[PDB]
Amino acid sequence: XLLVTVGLVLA
Amino acid sequence: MVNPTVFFDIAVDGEPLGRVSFELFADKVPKTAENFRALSTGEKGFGYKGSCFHRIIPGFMCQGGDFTRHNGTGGKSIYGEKFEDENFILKHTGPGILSMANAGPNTNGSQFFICTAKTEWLDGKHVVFGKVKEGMNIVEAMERFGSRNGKTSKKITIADCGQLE
Repeated sequence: XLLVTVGLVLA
Repeated sequence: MVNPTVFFDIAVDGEPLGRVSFELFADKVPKTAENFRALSTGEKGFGYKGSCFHRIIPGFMCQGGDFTRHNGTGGKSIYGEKFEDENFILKHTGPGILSMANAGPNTNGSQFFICTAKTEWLDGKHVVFGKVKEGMNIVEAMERFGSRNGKTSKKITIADCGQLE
């Protein structure tokens, strides 16, 4: 999807 | 009091692209703005110079700030490894917003992203602390090397950075 994470980047 | 302006000089596989400068909203989010400002001058002995934009998704954002692992898993703040969400007064209203990446509530480190579109779904979850002041055309140029999954086709790096004002 459209997230901005640090560690587990999701869809 | 005037908000600080900091700059990044961007290179693409070692070739200079140009300069992007940012205004940091220290008047609204003092702690978050300070963290980004000190990592741009490298004054604590570590920072953004030489690090890369590891994830660029065209029409969404350019993400960077991992100066420890260089791969999207690291970086740290000037306050320790992580710090709290200072406030969510500002929203992700359009191209040029500077915001913090994280892994949930109160996990801010050094990783950040520059929005190339309005991303209202991140409002209340990611702390907005600056905006592109000059050089939005260099951010647009950077998007050409990204992909739907985020991998870049060229190495995009912060060749130099610092504070202007």
